[PDB]
Amino acid sequence: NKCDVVVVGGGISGMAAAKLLHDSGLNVVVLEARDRVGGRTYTLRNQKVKYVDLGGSYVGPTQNRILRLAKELGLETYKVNEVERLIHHVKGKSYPFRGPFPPVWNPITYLDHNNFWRTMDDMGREIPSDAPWKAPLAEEWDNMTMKELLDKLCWTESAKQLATLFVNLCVTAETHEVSALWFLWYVKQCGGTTRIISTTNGGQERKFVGGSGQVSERIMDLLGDRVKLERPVIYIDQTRENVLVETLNHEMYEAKYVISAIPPTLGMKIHFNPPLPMMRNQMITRVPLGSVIKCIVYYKEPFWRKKDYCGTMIIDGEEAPVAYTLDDTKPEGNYAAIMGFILAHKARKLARLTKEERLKKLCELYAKVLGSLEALEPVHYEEKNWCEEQYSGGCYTTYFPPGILTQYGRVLRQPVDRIYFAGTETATHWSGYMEGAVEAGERAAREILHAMGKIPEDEIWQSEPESVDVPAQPITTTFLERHLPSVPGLLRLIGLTTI
Amino acid sequence: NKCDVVVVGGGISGMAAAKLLHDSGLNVVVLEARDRVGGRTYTLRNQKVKYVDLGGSYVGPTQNRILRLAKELGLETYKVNEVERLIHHVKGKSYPFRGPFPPVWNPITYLDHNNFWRTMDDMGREIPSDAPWKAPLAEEWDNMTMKELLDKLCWTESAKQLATLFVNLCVTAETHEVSALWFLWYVKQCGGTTRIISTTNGGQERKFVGGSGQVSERIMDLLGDRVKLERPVIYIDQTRENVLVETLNHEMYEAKYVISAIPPTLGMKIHFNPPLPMMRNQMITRVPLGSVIKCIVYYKEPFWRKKDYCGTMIIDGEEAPVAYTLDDTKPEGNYAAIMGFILAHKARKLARLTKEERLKKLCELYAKVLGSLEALEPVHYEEKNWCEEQYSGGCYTTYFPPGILTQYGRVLRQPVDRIYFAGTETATHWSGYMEGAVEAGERAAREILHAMGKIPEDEIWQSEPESVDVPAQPITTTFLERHLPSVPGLLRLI
Ligand SMILES: *[C]C1=C([C])[C]=C2C(=[C]1)N([C][C]([O])[C]([O])[C]([O])[C]OP([O])(=O)OP([O])(=O)O[C][C]1O[C](N3[C]=NC4=C3N=[C]N=C4[N])[C]([O])[C]1[O])C1=NC(=O)[N]C(=O)C1=N2/[C]=[C]/[C][N][C]1[C][C]C2=C1[C]=[C][C]=[C]2
Ligand SMILES: *[C]C1=C([C])[C]=C2C(=[C]1)N([C][C]([O])[C]([O])[C]([O])[C]OP([O])(=O)OP([O])(=O)O[C][C]1O[C](N3[C]=NC4=C3N=[C]N=C4[N])[C]([O])[C]1[O])C1=NC(=O)[N]C(=O)C1=N2/[C]=[C]/[C][N][C]1[C][C]C2=C1[C]=[C][C]=[C]2
Ligand SMILES: CCCCCCCCCCCC[N+](C)(C)CCCS(=O)(=O)O
Ligand SMILES: c1ccc2oc(-c3ncc[nH]3)cc2c1
Ligand SMILES: c1ccc2oc(-c3ncc[nH]3)cc2c1
Repeated sequence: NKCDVVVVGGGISGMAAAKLLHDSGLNVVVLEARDRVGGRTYTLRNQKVKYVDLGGSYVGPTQNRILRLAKELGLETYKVNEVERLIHHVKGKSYPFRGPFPPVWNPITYLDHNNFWRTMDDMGREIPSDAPWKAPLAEEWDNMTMKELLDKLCWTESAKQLATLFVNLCVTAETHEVSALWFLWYVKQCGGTTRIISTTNGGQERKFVGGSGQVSERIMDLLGDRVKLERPVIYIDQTRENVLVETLNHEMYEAKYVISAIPPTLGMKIHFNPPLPMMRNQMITRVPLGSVIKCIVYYKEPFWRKKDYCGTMIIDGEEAPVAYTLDDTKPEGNYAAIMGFILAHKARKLARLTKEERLKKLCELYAKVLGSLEALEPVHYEEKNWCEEQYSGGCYTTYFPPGILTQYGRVLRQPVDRIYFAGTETATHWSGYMEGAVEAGERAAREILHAMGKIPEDEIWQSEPESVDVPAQPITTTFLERHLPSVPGLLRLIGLTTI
Repeated sequence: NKCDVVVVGGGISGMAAAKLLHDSGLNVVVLEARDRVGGRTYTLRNQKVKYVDLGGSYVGPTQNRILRLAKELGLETYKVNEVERLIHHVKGKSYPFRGPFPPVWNPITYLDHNNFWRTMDDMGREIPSDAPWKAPLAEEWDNMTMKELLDKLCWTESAKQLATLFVNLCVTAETHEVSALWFLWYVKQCGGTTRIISTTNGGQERKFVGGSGQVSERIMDLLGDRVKLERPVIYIDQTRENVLVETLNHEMYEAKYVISAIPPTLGMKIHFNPPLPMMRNQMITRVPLGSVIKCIVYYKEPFWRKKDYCGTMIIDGEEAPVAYTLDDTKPEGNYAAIMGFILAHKARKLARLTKEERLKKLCELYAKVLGSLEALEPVHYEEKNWCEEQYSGGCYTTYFPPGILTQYGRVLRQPVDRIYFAGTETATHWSGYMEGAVEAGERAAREILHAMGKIPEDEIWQSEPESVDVPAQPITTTFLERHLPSVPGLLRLI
């Protein structure tokens, strides 16, 4: 089977690459391991739920590429519910609030909290989005975990605990598992702490009507039979004039170039000839994905709205199986549902239970957090544990442990002869997200267009017009937020005065 | 085609497993990815070196299983040269010394150094060899890197620089890359700090005459055509009556049981049907191997001996490519040579250079440390960079980043239906060494004999009698080693 480009992987990244290549007149083939396209996006359809996203789902302002792609495919978005109050549940009690952060009243504690978020963003501006290893203190920040950085920065337990929950929620890993340099890069390349955490004006603002899985499905429709399902790639041979790509079900494909659009560590599932160079060879053993179970509990009505709760809950505590939820009710107001994430070590701990026992524990938690016995009367339940996926490795994305990003980072998207690398991990804006997948898939496709002499070099990286449907408000601070001292800053001032 | 047990991997561990099963009367096939056996051991032969070990090489007292296996195969050991003085090279100067640790003269520094070694051994006494996630402080120690532990414990830069070299040399990874729990288990399961670092009476005491690659080659000689080279395994299907194992060159093997005798992460190279359970599926993406180039510079004579140096050098500082060396001269006094390890980030850094550029750097360093122009005149050079090996992933062994050993560690040896797990990573004594490979391969082999009803449960794990050729002497401490206070302890008395 002969073509111009073989794309390995039919998730969003590979489908976007294939689409770009196909629209340019090339012959592409997509080799997908599963019986479906979409990868870490998956939309379940049945009569009880109508449709529901079990993997990637949320899109928001500044994610202009996935928005343009989805629009061009005939899809619409709608807004996640944030009309009523959010809830911060901490030490067994719920405190309703509005805004990006639960209010903090103790003035010392307020100083510590304000300095925490501020400093994450301050450190982040030192870090180039396209080369995090070029930060001036890249080595010092990469040689520490997030846990060590939090221990040094937070002068109250309250700030340390909120921060810990933010890390677990952002990257589905524990603070002691991840590099400080990598996590700080990861937040900055999504636009910063406010953009990444928020619903209104942030990452979680919207969902696609009908599910995100339609993105990959509609591209598959346009490509017709160029997409080969149940073709896991086992072997890539670059020793001859054309590249040979072999599949597990005994098929051979021959091409000029290959795009690898799979998570970096799943490159281990492929035997290479000749062997990868040393740096990539080791890099793909060093970059695990996080751990998460996405759970959706359905109810007769969205009862929390009547208590003036929008359904967003930040839930702190070792005993809480779920640390964050959002209202997952359909835009029409039916199929009332709460979506929650079970994160990092709790995904591993609670996977031992049955589905019915996990549903029990979530309802009892929601009943307590919402102060509502109706939470004990679910009508349906769907869930997916991504830790068990042979062809994903986890979700949402790949994290870097201490020391890895500075030593091996520069190789993530470095071509290996005629293999180019897409996949959301190799993006520079919303890496980890469906937005990053589109950016990486189209950039890798244009690297190949450039190698064939079809476009000039300055067209490999291409900026994206802002969505007219999902405008981005800028992220602003107040004068007090900018200039209030940190806790040790204030202690320093007290020392000074006392002389 | 059809057999009783397929062994995936022909390193020491897979070979030891296959030999045990074959000696029991079972039909075994070994499927090996490479065009050779040995894996992380590799013995090169040519007229210039005669033979040289480019991977695993050293054996010593308490490693009784690899000693017994080798002896049975007709191999012999000889002693690594440690007659003359060792060298510590620090801030551009050489300090010769005798005994296990370089002397320290500043009294505060002496207290700090003594406390560091003693504390590593005290912590390890609380970590079970067969279950390190059961240490009373497993989570606390697992959630910190060795770098954090060293920042807490070491009150002097001198103790911290030496501890840092110790970690790099021991596990070919940076102190900030590795779990404190995991590292402290690793040293304790080799018999502690003195046992692991010593030449005389420790893990570097001896080498095999003719090279360690002969262990695997000689088992392959026994097994004949049961061993298949250039058979990378790609697919294992357990959904039927018999297990089906497929290779890259399109052959199909069928067995009642499988032994996986490869580094855990190389498990990623195989597609599984049904999918692996969740905890193993993620575990095998979380366990990289270290980074090392092993380099051997040959000379006309072992000239360091005329200066009363043994050729063992401990070399501190960023600028030194090699932090540790041993005399690699043959027992006969000929093929004079110095072996050095380029460790961790330096392996990655110096890999960009050419072979000749690395040779020149090593020779200029050894000239400075040994104080001899003769080091500038090498007659030959051999080296191997293990980071580049598709079917090893690095060397010496698999390290655990912070958080991983407690969450996933119990999954390493757990059977997956009819697949049993060997490989030095699953051993409980000298895991990470050739000794651990033998332990783990023989244990996995006997779990299958037990699954078949051939032996009882209490025969899965078997003790090994002590080698008469390489007996162990006790590790001792002095009264002052045991009771001198630490730096904060001396301070508390003030
Ligand atoms: C899983 C998940 C979840 C659960 C969730 C989420 C997610 C996920 N996300 C992420 C996404 O999804 C991603 O990024 C994407 O999807 C990616 O794409 P790509 O790159 O394409 O990749 P994939 O998909 O994986 O694909 C691949 C393919 O390939 C294949 N393979 C493999 N291997 C192989 C193959 N083939 C052949 N051969 C071989 N060998 C496979 O199968 C596939 O298909 C996200 N995203 C977004 O955007 N959104 C969302 O939502 C999401 N998610 C989450 C979120 C969260 N959020 C939260 C809330 C609150 C907060 C947060 C964060 C932060 C802060 C705050
Ligand atoms: C590399 C190396 C070096 C450089 C060095 C050293 C070493 C290494 N070591 C280690 C040893 O060698 C080990 O442990 C062993 O060998 C292991 O075994 P096993 O377990 O068996 O594994 P391997 O080998 O890898 O095997 C595997 C096999 O398989 C195969 N594959 C894969 N994949 C696959 C396959 N097949 C089929 N299919 C598939 N898919 C491969 O190919 C192979 O073959 C060591 N050891 C000992 O014992 N000794 C020595 O010497 C060694 N080394 C090191 C040492 C050092 N020392 C130092 C000095 C001073 C000091 C130290 C340390 C500490 C302290 C002080
Ligand atoms: C007589 C006066 C003695 C008071 C001296 C106070 C000692 C300070 C210990 C507080 C530790 C606070 N955390 C946040 C844990 C670490 C800060 C890291 S950093 O110090 O800013 O580098
Ligand atoms: C720490 C961890 C999770 C969090 O989610 C929010 C949030 N969600 C919607 C507006 N703010 C804020 C926040 C802070
Ligand atoms: C730190 C790093 C490497 C080291 O090697 C020794 C040594 N080798 C032979 C006897 N002691 C001691 C030592 C301490």
